[PDB]
Amino acid sequence: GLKSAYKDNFLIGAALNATIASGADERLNTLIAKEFNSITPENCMKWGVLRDAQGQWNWKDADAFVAFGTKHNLHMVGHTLVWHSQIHDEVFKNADGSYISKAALQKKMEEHITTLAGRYKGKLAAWDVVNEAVGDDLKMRDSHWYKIMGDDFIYNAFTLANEVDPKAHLMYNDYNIERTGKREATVEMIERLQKRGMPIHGLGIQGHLGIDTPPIAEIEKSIIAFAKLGLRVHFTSLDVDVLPSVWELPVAEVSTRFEYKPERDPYTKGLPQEMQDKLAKRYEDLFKLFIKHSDKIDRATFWGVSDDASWLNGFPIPGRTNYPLLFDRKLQPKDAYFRLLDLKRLE
Ligand SMILES: O[C@@H]1[C@@H](O)[C@H](O[C@@H]2CO[C@@H](O[C@@H]3CO[C@@H](O[C@@H]4CO[C@@H](O)[C@H](O)[C@H]4O)[C@H](O)[C@H]3O)[C@H](O)[C@H]2O)OC[C@H]1O
Ligand SMILES: O[C@@H]1[C@@H](O)[C@H](O[C@@H]2CO[C@@H](O[C@@H]3CO[C@H](O)[C@H](O)[C@H]3O)[C@H](O)[C@H]2O)OC[C@H]1O
Ligand SMILES: [Mg+2]
Repeated sequence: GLKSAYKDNFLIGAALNATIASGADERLNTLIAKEFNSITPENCMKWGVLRDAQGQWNWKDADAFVAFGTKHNLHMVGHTLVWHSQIHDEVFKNADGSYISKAALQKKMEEHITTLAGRYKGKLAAWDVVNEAVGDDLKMRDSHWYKIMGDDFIYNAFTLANEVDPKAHLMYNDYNIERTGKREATVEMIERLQKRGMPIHGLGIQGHLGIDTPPIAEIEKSIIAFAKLGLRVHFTSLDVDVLPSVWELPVAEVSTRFEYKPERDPYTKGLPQEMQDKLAKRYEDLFKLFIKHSDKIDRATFWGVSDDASWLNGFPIPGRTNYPLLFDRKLQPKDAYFRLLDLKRLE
């Protein structure tokens, strides 16, 4: 499998949803053990999923995930301690809408990280400590975290995670940092936090790619730039969106562009071979680049195992039929998978 083909290069990972991590599906258990040597929880360790609005914890799924990784001796990545998404507004706000104090929020962060990173200390090899702190306008993201705490929200999260599990490989993770602009903004942020003494070991590039964009040359500049910070580079959430893109439509469509329309969902009956070919070539191009820079890269994780489970079926448009991953809806390897193997088989 892939994990073996790529053994001398980097870990090969997959995000697992709660149904898969339950271990009920023997077909998937077999596939995962063959193909992947790292796993990430797709949702179950996110603050708002693990805890309710009153802060109460329910460990069923997160424990199942860690049990699965332990059973199969898989490298496990915690995802994610501090993030602005999938987190209750109650963490940040009084019921009247007003923000709580920086001190009150610090206490919550302290409890959350001490509890969550503590429970799995030594079991999870790595943590996404902070996710998506740079906004797409290249300023710091204007989240409640940042508005209340300033950049201490980042500094404190890493410091805390490091005190709780000193052996964990701590990462900052983000999307679109493959691209000029956000790349350099991220470098500058991390640089200044590093000079402040923040513990950080790795840099996660999500790798939510389109079938065409961004180009290999852009991703290459990112691998190089982030490695220069003395950080290990991980590709954390790989997928390739093969469906009509609505990201850059004219202003008249700004609000309607996320609506379902049949023309935006052209492959409900299957992905035609010509698109399989393009998808395979795109993955081949990407993994050629990763191999080239294997000295800088610790891991390539896919954001799912097979196409049926991909979040891209419902994002950014609900109810589409996307084909972003290496295994199809019948758990069979797609052409892309064989191209990835051949890169290694043939030297
Ligand atoms: O919650 C997080 C999500 O918000 C995040 O969504 C990402 C948002 O940005 C997306 O990147 C888009 C990709 O499309 C680009 O424009 C295309 C350029 O090529 C043209 O051929 C095409 O017509 C355009 O539409 C756009 O510049 C770029 O910003 C990214 O894919 C999403 O994943 O994902 C992470 C979540 O946690
Ligand atoms: O409506 C909710 C869904 O929107 C939710 O979907 C999950 C959203 O998060 C995705 O993972 C992120 C993908 O992008 C980046 O890589 C992030 O780092 C990831 O965390 C999941 O894949 C989706 O399943 O699920 C809950 C539902 O209530
Ligand atoms: Mg272990």
